[PDB]
Amino acid sequence: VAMMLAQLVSDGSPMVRKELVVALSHLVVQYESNFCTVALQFISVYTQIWRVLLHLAADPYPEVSDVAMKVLNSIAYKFISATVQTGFCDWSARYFAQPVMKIPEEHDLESQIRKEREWRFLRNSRVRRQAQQVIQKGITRLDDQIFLNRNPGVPSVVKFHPFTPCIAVADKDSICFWDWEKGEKLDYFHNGNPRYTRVTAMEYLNGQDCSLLLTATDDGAIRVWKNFADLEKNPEMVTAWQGLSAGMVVDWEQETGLLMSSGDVRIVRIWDTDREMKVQDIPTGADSCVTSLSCDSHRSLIVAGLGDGSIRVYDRRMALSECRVMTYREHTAWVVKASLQKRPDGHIVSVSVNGDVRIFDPRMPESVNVLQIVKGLTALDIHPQADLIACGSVNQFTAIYNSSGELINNIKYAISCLAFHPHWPHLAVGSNDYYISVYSVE
Amino acid sequence: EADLTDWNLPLAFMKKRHCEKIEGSKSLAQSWR
Repeated sequence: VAMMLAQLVSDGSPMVRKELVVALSHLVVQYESNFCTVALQFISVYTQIWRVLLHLAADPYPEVSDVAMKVLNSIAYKFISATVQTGFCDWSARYFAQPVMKIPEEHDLESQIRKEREWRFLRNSRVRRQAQQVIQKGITRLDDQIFLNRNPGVPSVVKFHPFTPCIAVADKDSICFWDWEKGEKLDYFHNGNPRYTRVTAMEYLNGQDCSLLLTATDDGAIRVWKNFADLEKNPEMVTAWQGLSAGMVVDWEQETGLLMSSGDVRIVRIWDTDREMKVQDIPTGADSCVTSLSCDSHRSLIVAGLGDGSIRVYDRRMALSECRVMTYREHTAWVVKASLQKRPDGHIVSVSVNGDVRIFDPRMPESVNVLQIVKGLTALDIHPQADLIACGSVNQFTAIYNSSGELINNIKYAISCLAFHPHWPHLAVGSNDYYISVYSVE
Repeated sequence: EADLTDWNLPLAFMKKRHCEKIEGSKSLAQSWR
């Protein structure tokens, strides 16, 4: 029976992990001698059980890690030196106390919940709608700098709040929230990851209502946070787990509601938040590691860039052998950036150290168009639903053009991060000098 | 309609398992015996 423990370590469910630690304790309480001997030697079922115990001790989720720390003392120092228990069953039994024969107020079509949800959706729809009018009245120009300020630490990554005039700037281990309309800070937080780790990416989740925050850690881990927006409330964690070995690269599909992850390996993995269990695992197929990855909403095309300069497009529906469907080999060096547009007609935009910004179509094996700004780029950005592309330069030069190459804006600042605003044309630029600024319409 | 698209989007992690503290049910001062 004991062989089953190691299999469930891959599940993201923190509660299942805590109960798995409890089961480890209940199994080891009867055969403590072997584990004590092995531990004293280290200072094959039992060896792998101890290994998964080590992994659970390294769990980013505080509760499972704490239970593992308490459990370990019962082996190394050996009388039952440690006691453990959890209240999953009682919390579940709490179900039958609540009313059963009444419709919840949340489903009434005149409660404040429905009104608030509808009003927030109206706000989001208005924000989305005004973008078309702003852009289609003649290309607006970003000559007006609205915000410019400094902060402690290099700004590693910057993200826009989808429906609020504020940005989140994150570094190896900490995050700061700054409203560029006010030009004033909103809040400060620490990710909690230690010195040996760094934040490889940042992302927003559930932007339509009650948005959450996500962080990817180069240790192969993912963390989620809430309550980071209110000034009067402290942020709280939502979920956390390590499931994988550019470091770590993560993409999210709210429309498809799926998380996808990869890194310096030949593997891509897919997770569903609701079931908390991995849904699919696709090998890269090629012999080179992945550098970047972006995919489509509700369609099977998965586009990835590899370290050998090749760009691969997979159809995730079919088997692994038939998974690969489309290959581009034009750049000679590794792929600096690659992205797939979710526009009605599929398009792909890639750039490498060669300096050739190439645009391809899924139905052709060759670049549709080629352009150049400078050999080697620090930041590249493409507007979601507009003919706008922004490129910075290491020479402190930055510009915004059309996809045809026509220049729209030229700026001189050392740019570390640069990004667009999805709906209302704005450009955020943070330099290697801790300085973050934003440019707005007119 | 954009409102319809927002209604269609899922709400990840927004279930009772993640949202509320996991603890036992409090006892009560029963004296009916």
